[PDB]
Amino acid sequence: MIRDIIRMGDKRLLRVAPQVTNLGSAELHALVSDMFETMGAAHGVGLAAPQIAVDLQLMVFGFERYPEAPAVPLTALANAQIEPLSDEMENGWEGCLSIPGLRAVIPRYRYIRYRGFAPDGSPIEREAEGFHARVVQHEYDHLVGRLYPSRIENFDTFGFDDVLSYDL
Amino acid sequence: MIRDIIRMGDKRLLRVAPQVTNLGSAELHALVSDMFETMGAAHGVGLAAPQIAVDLQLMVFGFERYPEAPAVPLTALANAQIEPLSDEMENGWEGCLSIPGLRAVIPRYRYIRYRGFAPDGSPIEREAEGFHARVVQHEYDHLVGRLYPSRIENFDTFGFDDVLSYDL
Ligand SMILES: O=C(O)c1cc2sccc2[nH]1
Ligand SMILES: O=C(O)c1cc2sccc2[nH]1
Ligand code: NA
Ligand code: NA
Repeated sequence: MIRDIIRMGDKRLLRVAPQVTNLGSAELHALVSDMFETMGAAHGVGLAAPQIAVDLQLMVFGFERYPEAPAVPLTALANAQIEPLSDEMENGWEGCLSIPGLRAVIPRYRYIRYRGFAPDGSPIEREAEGFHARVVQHEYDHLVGRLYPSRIENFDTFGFDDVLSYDL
Repeated sequence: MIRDIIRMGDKRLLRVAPQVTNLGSAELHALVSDMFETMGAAHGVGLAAPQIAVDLQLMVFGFERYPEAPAVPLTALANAQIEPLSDEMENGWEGCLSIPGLRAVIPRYRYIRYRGFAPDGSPIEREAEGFHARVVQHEYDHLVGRLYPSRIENFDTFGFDDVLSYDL
């Protein structure tokens, strides 16, 4: 079932989400399923549960839009926790299904570890770098009430997608 | 003649505009006329020349949309210069025809003087306060390559117009 993606300005994107406590359940598998399918219909590369107004520490991401980017595995991750593996920052283009039509260059950690659980309950623990890492940090921000504009350093790079010609 | 309003991301909104040097001319009266009419068709309260891709220190503003706001006189102002008359800041909702659908709360000086010229060449010099002042500061920012997002302090207040329920 495709869910409506709520848009920036909705207070429900600004909340700190509680943990998932129904790992391995049918209610969670169905919700995850709705997320992949919502993500897929909107052509997303990641989608966090608060963007479909579900107050939970859950995100889906991955794909084989962002045309220059390498493959990221299709992943559903509950209770994500993130640690930087280096202090190196890297600038890159982000957009967001809750902020349609726009994008900006955003600094993120180049190198992270993230941990949490698959919907079935098995542990997930990975080192990620570059675009993979950026996606996870971006979706993690939603789980703590944060959107990408408040991370923009260079406002010359923020603009509509069809108009932007800033050269990174 | 209504002109296309160019959208955030166009590099032409990011330039420092040179002065108008054709005060009292027919070329300027016609351009001003195009601005009022462009402003009017888009339901603006102010429009700066760089938003129709004209690289000049010129803006029009005023009206008898922003439904709670008091009347501001219809004004065409060339070579605007602005001085704060007090250090008092005041927060208020802004939007922008180059950033359609969005708005944010933005701090501005409560009390300003602005000077420059009418299109006919006569001097204009006024003290302005509140909404009047905010409009002029906002349009002045365009003339130096600046848009309102880079002035947002509280990102919880930035969002789409039809969705926002932040209570100022
Ligand atoms: O969640 C999203 O919509 C999103 C995350 C990232 S990272 C680069 C683009 C992009 N879009
Ligand atoms: O130039 C504009 O579109 C504009 C200036 C201001 S001040 C409050 C709204 C608003 N809109
Ligand atoms: Na918040
Ligand atoms: Na600029």
